[PDB]
Amino acid sequence: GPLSLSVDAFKILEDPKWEFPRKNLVLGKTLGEGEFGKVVKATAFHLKGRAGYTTVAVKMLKENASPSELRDLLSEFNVLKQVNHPHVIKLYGACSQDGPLLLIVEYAKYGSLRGFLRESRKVGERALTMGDLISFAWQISQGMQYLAEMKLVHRDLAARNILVAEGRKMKISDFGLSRDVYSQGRIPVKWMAIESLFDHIYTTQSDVWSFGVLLWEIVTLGGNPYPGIPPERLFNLLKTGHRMERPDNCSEEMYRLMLQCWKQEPDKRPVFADISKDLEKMMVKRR
Amino acid sequence: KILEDPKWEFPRKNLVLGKTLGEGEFGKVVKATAFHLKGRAGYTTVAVKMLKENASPSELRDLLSEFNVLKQVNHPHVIKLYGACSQDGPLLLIVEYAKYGSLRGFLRESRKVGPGYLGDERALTMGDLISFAWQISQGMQYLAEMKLVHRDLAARNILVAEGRKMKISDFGLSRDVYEEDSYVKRSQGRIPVKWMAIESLFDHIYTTQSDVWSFGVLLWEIVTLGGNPYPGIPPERLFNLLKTGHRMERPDNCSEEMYRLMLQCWKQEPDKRPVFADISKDLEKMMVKR
Ligand SMILES: CO[C@]1(C(=O)N[C@@H](C)c2ccc(-n3cc(F)cn3)nc2)CC[C@@H](c2nc(C)cc(Nc3cc(C)[nH]n3)n2)CC1
Ligand SMILES: CO[C@]1(C(=O)N[C@@H](C)c2ccc(-n3cc(F)cn3)nc2)CC[C@@H](c2nc(C)cc(Nc3cc(C)[nH]n3)n2)CC1
Repeated sequence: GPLSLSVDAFKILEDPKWEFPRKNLVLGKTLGEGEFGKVVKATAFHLKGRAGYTTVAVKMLKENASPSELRDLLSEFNVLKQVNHPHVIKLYGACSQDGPLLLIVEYAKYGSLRGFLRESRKVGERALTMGDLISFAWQISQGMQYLAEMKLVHRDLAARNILVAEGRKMKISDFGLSRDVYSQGRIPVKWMAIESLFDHIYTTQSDVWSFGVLLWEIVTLGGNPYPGIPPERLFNLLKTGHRMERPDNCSEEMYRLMLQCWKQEPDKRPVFADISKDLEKMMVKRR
Repeated sequence: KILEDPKWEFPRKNLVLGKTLGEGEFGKVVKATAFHLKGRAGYTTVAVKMLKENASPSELRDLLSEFNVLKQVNHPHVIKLYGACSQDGPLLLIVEYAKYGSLRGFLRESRKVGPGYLGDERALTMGDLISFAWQISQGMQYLAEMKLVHRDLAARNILVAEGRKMKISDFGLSRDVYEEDSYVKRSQGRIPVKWMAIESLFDHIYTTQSDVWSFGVLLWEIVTLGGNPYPGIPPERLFNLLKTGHRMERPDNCSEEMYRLMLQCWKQEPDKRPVFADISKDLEKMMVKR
């Protein structure tokens, strides 16, 4: 079937460009674990023609992995080969010839955005300003603009899936559900667009909805979307035009931007260029 | 939406939630108590399955589907549904409480907690292990008769109730097969590779005979007292390993007869595997001959 064909392809040593010798990777501490995989910090010797050791993150599966988890890992690898942008997590390669499948990616020293924010606190505890957050959103929007031009739909945009690198640079991560636009879903209900929920449709404009949820997570420094509303009742609330209210410590201009990402009609949402543009304008205008 | 079935709906105010017995990424099982449950006077200890805030539509759909399936099935070795609260908030599924937890959990504890395995409800012999497998085969026999495929048979998905009685659980992945005697779907499954029959892995086909393969894995689990299948082999290696005809070795605690039954469960051709009624008979014969 499709997976056996991808696994067999992958285990062929064909593209030397993305195949990294296992003996030059030294796995370090576990950065984090799910039910079916984990991320581990590592060092890689002579990665991509670089001197000495480069610190990397390594994604791998656990023993109880399903075909679904193996397909998402292989899918992520196949997608990140074609992308390069400063605010998208970089792929360095994979180990496909000795032991388990390992994906080698860019290390971002600070972890997930959601974590980084929940550690934080706002100011006019780690201290962040409105200019900081707007910077964050803008970085993500630039990365999303780039993806949308390559006609990639990310599907899983959320603060849990953005990483924070040195210099507080944002890296969009977790491409295992992405699809090249050019069945029941596995994206959490509370980040999905109404047409995704009712019609199982994903487009860049459903990424723009998810972006509005992610915007809300930023300004609330890691809040949980629609608190006290169970995922199962959200279908109905949204269909009748309820949305999250304007949060505390959030401007009228930011909130408007949010609400527009959540228009029922995908055509009436902004595109990522407009979202970037709004953010560029807010920042010059706050100096 | 979800259509209230009064036969099953339970008053939210009569349910009290306690500790988390365990959790995954998207959901939880919690220990609970239910007042005036299905006629019983007073409180009854039960277990409740529920979603977390990050739930996906697939996870909702699976919880609903476990609810659906459980309404139709009734057997001594299938976990009993009591009801659901599906109206004034989160969907809660109310099921029988099995006090020893999962089978894999229970067996792994008997490695270290005396009197342990011997050849108390904690003293275990090969005869007890044969019986646990037989109870499960009977429950699977009944499910196959009801035209279901479980798909996710594993020691982690069996519960151990008072009297060490086996209860098949975790019906979120089970599917009806009345037309065709198979369930197929185009996308990739969410059952762990190491329990999947070969034709499920390669061809996406699930039948009672792929549940037989998974039962075979479960037998190896049971005889290893909760061992991990294909120890140290990466999951993606199973495609090649299985198609080149390799199978797990006979574990040290296992009779020739028992291992023969396992290997029969893992025949490449699904028609060459025994059916659940044959498996139950094989296990009966083993039990009585000692
Ligand atoms: C959200 O990411 C984390 C997490 O716990 N994820 C869990 C839930 C998770 C689920 C599934 C799988 N899978 C891995 C597979 F191959 C398949 N699934 N791995 C991990 C893991 C890593 C993360 C992290 N922390 C720090 C301090 C640094 C850091 N740097 C990174 C991480 C990366 C990729 N680059 N740089 N990452 C912290 C949380
Ligand atoms: C295999 O089940 C356990 C487990 O950790 N399950 C995890 C992995 C898990 C994953 C997904 C979700 N989801 C729940 C959803 F709604 C959807 N997913 N919940 C839990 C949770 C229950 C279990 C347990 N321990 C003891 C001592 C008793 C006990 N008794 C029970 C349990 C029941 C149902 N009846 N009686 N159960 C321990 C292991």
